[PDB]
Amino acid sequence: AALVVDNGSGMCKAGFAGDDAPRAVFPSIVGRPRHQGVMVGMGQKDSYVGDEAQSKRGILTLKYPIEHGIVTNWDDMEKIWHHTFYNELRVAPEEHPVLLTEAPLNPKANREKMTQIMFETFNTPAMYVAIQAVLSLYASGRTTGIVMDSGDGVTHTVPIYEGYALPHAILRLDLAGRDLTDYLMKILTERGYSFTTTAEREIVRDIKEKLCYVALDFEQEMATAASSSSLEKSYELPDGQVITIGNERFRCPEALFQPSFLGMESAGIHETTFNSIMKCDVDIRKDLYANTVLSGGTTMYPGIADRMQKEITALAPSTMKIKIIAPPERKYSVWIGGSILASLSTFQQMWISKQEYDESGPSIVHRKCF
Amino acid sequence: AALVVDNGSGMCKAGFAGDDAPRAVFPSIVGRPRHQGVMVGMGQKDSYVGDEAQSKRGILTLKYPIEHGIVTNWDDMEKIWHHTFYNELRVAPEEHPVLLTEAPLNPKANREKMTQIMFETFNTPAMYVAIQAVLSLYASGRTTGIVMDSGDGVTHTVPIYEGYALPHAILRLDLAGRDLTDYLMKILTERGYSFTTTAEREIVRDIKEKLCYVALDFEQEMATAASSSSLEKSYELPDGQVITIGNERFRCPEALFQPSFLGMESAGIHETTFNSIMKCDVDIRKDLYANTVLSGGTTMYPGIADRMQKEITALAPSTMKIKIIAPPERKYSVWIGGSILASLSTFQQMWISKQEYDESGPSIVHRKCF
Amino acid sequence: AALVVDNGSGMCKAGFAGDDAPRAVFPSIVGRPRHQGVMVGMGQKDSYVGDEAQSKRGILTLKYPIEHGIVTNWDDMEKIWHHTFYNELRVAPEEHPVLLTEAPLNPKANREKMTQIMFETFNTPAMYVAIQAVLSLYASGRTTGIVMDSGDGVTHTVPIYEGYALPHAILRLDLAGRDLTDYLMKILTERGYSFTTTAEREIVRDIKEKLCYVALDFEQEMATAASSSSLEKSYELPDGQVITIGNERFRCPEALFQPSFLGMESAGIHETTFNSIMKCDVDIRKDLYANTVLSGGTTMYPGIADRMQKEITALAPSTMKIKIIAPPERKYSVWIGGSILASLSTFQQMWISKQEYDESGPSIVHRKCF
Amino acid sequence: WXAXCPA
Amino acid sequence: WXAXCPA
Amino acid sequence: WXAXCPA
Ligand SMILES: Nc1ncnc2c1ncn2[C@@H]1O[C@H](COP(=O)(O)OP(=O)(O)O)[C@@H](O)[C@H]1O
Ligand SMILES: Nc1ncnc2c1ncn2[C@@H]1O[C@H](COP(=O)(O)OP(=O)(O)O)[C@@H](O)[C@H]1O
Ligand SMILES: Nc1ncnc2c1ncn2[C@@H]1O[C@H](COP(=O)(O)OP(=O)(O)O)[C@@H](O)[C@H]1O
Ligand SMILES: [Mg+2]
Ligand SMILES: [Mg+2]
Ligand SMILES: [Mg+2]
Repeated sequence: AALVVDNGSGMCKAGFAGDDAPRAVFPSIVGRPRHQGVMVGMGQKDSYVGDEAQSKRGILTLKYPIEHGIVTNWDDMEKIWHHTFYNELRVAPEEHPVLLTEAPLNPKANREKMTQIMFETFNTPAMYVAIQAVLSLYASGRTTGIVMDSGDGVTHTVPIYEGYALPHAILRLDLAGRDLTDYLMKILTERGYSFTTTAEREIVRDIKEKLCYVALDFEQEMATAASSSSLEKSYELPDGQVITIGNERFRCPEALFQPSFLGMESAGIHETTFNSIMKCDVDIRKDLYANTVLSGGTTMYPGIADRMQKEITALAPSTMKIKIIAPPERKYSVWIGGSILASLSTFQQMWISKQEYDESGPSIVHRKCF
Repeated sequence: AALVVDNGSGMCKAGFAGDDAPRAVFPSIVGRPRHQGVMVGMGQKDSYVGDEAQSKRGILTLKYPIEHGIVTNWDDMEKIWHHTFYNELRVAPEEHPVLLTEAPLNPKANREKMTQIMFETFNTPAMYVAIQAVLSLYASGRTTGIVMDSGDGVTHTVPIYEGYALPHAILRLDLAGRDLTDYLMKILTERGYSFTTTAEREIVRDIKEKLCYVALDFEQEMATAASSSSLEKSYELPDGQVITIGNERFRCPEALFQPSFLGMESAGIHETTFNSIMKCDVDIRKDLYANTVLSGGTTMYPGIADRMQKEITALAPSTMKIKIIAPPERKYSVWIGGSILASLSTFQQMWISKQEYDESGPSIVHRKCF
Repeated sequence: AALVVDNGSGMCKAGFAGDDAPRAVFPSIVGRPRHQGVMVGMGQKDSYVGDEAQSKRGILTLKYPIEHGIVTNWDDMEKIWHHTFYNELRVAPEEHPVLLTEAPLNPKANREKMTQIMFETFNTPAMYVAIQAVLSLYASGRTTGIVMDSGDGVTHTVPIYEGYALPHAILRLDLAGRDLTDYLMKILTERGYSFTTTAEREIVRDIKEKLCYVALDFEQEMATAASSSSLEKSYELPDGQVITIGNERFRCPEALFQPSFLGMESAGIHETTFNSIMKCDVDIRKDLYANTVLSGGTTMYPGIADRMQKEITALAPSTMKIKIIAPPERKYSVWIGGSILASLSTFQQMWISKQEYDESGPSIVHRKCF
Repeated sequence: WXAXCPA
Repeated sequence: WXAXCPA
Repeated sequence: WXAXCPA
């Protein structure tokens, strides 16, 4: 068997090739206890990784080792990898090849260090490095389409017409859910609720996943919200306090299409789709219009596809038809596609050998993997 | 066989490690005669210490060497510890390490002085000082919660989550049983009973331990007590006189909740616990709500737990359930709490060796103790 | 004859347009007696506000109507304004427009209430509500620069470039002098000094304002402070008893840079100032580096500018020259900057009219004030 | 504040 | 205590 | 990042 690990900005999954569901589901955060140990009865480990931290997240300094799809802290990163293989997946890395996924347009130092770690720390028999978004299209059973990946650190748009994607039309935007989490909280201060620390940030993360939704008409909906009622919902905080949120339910998800609220000049997520498809050939444009695919945990908002379809329709000429594909389980499409690719017999020749890494060092990843 | 000695504001407990109840249980008082011995000297010592003073409390001038958990006279204190080893436990202290309990937020000058002398007067092989509240949780066998340690001199609440204590949220209240006796010392004059001297104060200490109790609601009880005599209780004085006290039975324990009667600008113990838990993180507030640990001889009053639960529910959100842990043997919870630590093999590492004190001085206690 | 009043968490200043110094300088506290009056000849009032409360602070229960720049008691909030216009300024607000200040990132209901109460209780001709940090730069006379307003309850930092603000890069810290008073009072206890009641907070407020100072190298200093007594200073309490403080003189202001002592997970004031400008783009960072402006009564500390320039120098690139602007009168910069705006001729068009408030209501302030 | 802090 | 209370 | 953003 071959192991599939898909490191994400906030959420990392792992499982086995051919499986329909990832085996391990825990967020990728390592925290260190700011307070001093008083009791000696228990272990009181130096650090905690994954679901272990969130259980005790009140007394930990939660840190995200990867930011915008870039591993800022390599010292913490191996802690997740060690935890994945021995605690969650409880398997020995030196018997099975493992595959890792990355966002496009990443620094060369990001994806050279992981190969060094894999062949020196865990001594995996083989390795592979594959773009995050391209694997999502495999999960949908298509090879000609454009994938709208939107996770926590990267929102990259890539058109894929054949078995390989076009690098020249890859547009990467650093606007994702984590920026959204930073955005509702500053707006949430308008209603009298203050959340500053990283511990309450996950509490902030929860409310977005449950109550935030995309409004079809932002101008009409805000006018509707001016009349009060019929939209405010009550949410219970882990403390026990119940909070009510009004217009902010749609305002934060709306920032995807109008980034002017967050203060960066890049256009909305609807607009960058149009730019990418302009950069490709005219003949391939027709196919990509009808094969638009959404992916990533950000795209989970209710009605996001309907508003997306409306926006691109205005920008696109009426001759070509736009069909947006939103599979129900697009949350794990990146991993699921990797399981299919790992299960393929043709892929036995695109593995990287340990001996081959020795001859070329960690620089072999640029030339072989893509 | 490590030695556990617990110097309390009103009551000192000492024993051996690994036991269940303190071996020697005698009051923390040092008194001297105010008159002259007309008869020959058949053993009239300069000062009497322990239960000996209690037997002849009518002639001596009782003075507590410990006040509000602060030693105001280091001379009389040496007497109690000298009397403890050679008259109560009958063991030489040069062969076994000794444990001490200190209330939080105490001046550094107090804790350096107890160390300096013991390494010089009794020459203990090893030493350690621990928080009274911390050891109280150890007796309960738990790992997370807030402990209410209200003794004779001080009332301190220390919240802990999974062996980690938050130093910022430690609230120290200078309201304890000795003040409650003083409040009784002021209110009992309405019925004609007049007590003046500190020796006569010990009688007040007895009546509060037998007749005082916590009423469920003050406003209805005072109305009921002013309309009947069902709450009347008869107490016999040591001379043979009998006294009757009515509404004052519940009024004194009520002062722990409304210190405005004593004129203190501080708030009630129910409110102080609320401030501490609010000062704690939101993520950990859920766990400590159901893990409130009660300790100290002050809270021996009948119905205090039922009352204590009531106001917390009023202040806290109604969604959360409230549990007050009141073990029957919470009186010596600190001692039995300190007993098990001395029996732990892990604690043997953190002993303050004699050489460490020699090479550093009295300043080692601040670095090596919390 | 416009009125310039800048209500603060602990300190409010009131004066007239076109002047150089605030006319009225009194503390912003409303207090009520905790006892019952005995002498009927003296005309006892219900509550006392301002310096009158400070004169009788030993008998009153002082309360701050504003906490963290937020009005938690709107009833008391009217009382202070009632006292300002008719006792301190001795003028009628019905004929002059009045300008008011507030911290950024405040709840909209807070500014909603102030507009309604002043237009309905005092019935002024006009109002304008403007950011405290914004008014600070006007006193300096500059047009571009990062302003650090560390008041009593709010520590906020706002970047400005050529009169255009960046709402996304505004960072607010809820750590200011009042918290430092709380930190100073817990660290005075180690020397044996107890200050618990609210009246005893003001005396602690007095001790920091004269003896506390910022040390250039914290790590160097405690070794010096623990090796001699030259840093010790003697202070006299109003009751005649005299106080000596050693290492605590620099430790309390150090919490402004190391909030871990308070248990807060936020970044230091130097770090937050660095973090805020990192949120800005590269182009204006050079200019904003050389125009750093400090303000607020917290920044009164001797040597604070030398420490802030040293701290930012390590984080900032070495090529850049960091320039700290510390005008000697920066305590009253917010009010003095307010005098300029009320005196400006262009500003007369941005006054909110009674007709404008009549047609829309309290909601007009949100679209008409920043 | 209502949720978070005391304000 | 020294300044404040009696302890 | 090195030149740009925080990463
Ligand atoms: N039900 C939901 N509604 C809205 N957003 C969600 C939901 N579930 C997850 N998310 C968002 O998806 C993000 C993670 O998605 P995913 O791409 O699977 O992981 P990663 O971004 O780490 O690769 C989370 O940060 C979360 O904010
Ligand atoms: N049954 C009781 N009822 C009321 N008060 C009690 C009772 N038992 C003890 N107390 C009081 O509680 C105070 C503190 O008790 P304890 O915690 O055992 O001593 P210390 O404060 O020295 O630790 C004592 O001063 C005592 O007067
Ligand atoms: N000379 C000083 N040294 C140290 N701290 C000071 C000094 N003067 C004032 N402060 C503190 O600065 C805080 C804010 O003062 P000020 O700016 O006048 O009030 P506000 O924050 O309401 O504008 C006050 O709480 C005070 O304790
Ligand atoms: Mg992802
Ligand atoms: Mg006790
Ligand atoms: Mg201020």
